Amino acid sequence: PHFIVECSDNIREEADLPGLFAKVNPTLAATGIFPLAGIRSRVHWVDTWQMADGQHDYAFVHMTLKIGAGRSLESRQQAGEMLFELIKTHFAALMESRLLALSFEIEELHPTLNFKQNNVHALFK
Amino acid sequence: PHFIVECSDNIREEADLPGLFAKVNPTLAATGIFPLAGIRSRVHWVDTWQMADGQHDYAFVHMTLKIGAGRSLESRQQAGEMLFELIKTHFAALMESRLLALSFEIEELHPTLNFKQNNVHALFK
Amino acid sequence: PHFIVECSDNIREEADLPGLFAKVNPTLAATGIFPLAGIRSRVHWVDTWQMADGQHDYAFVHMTLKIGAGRSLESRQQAGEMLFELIKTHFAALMESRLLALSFEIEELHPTLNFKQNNVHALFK
Repeated sequence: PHFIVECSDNIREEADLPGLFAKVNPTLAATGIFPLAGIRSRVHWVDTWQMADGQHDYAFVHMTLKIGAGRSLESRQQAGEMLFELIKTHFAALMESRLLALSFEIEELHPTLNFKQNNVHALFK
Repeated sequence: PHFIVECSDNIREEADLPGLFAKVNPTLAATGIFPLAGIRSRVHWVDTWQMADGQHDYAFVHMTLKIGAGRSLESRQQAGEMLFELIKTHFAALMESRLLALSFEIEELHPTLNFKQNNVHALFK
Repeated sequence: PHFIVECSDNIREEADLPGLFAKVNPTLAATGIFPLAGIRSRVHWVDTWQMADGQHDYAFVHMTLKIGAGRSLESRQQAGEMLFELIKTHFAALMESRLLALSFEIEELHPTLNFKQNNVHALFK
């Protein structure tokens, strides 16, 4: 699965992305639907943005979990809530001290137009 | 909504993204469809790219607007058209003096696997 | 079409993205389905990520081809295979030598909510 994050760089230090990944990876693997050698978490920092009217110090974090097609809505609905909870908890200190917007979405890769070649599965398995 | 821009860094200065965001944010909100507190506009700069044949000084801007599921196709169509007119107008002096490709598409976020926590609503509302 | 890559920067020079793009652009064009003036290839470098367990020096390359809607699944399939064959070949040497994960998916743009303005078609034509 692909866990992609976009984060305004005004919160880059405090967001602690390494620490969220450190938690996210294992949490998804633990569900048993997702293989740990397949989990790929990364962030794209943003230096130029405009949230709302740009009149305050606004910060945002947008997250996408792209997964293989086939899991049931129910199974996705539940891994989502579970992961949203973890995310919420990771950013709680921040949400209480500054203006912050959190958004998380789950999408599926194309059922057949999907290609992969990954040698780390060998390490695990 | 999420207004996500990808821009080649050869026009990073002349493109004036901050200036585009200053006009897009208020035009989305005035449509009466998107709450100001929810608009997050951002650019991701690209330093390595190849357009066509890589034979000239090509520049490009790719824009995606991701919105919540549920607006009627006709709403979305008329909003995309009025936004595109503003965009073109914004880039008109560049379209005039150099090689530029503008592309814009509107995408819906998944209808139920969409999670959020935004405290800036409390400021507007 | 849009060929978007996300690359972990631990293989930033070894990956030779300019080299992959140099091959990718002409092979999309040689199909007769994708106009040269229209192919935009670019990479988003990632400086913060976690693959798997974060235990070793893992690298990952994720690629998305986004094309306008309406092509048969069968053409998309043959363009997908043909191009995964060339990606595999481009990184075969890194693969032999290190932990690496290659992923590639083909996605379509909305059939109608797509807007564009490109003055480079003029050079072609």
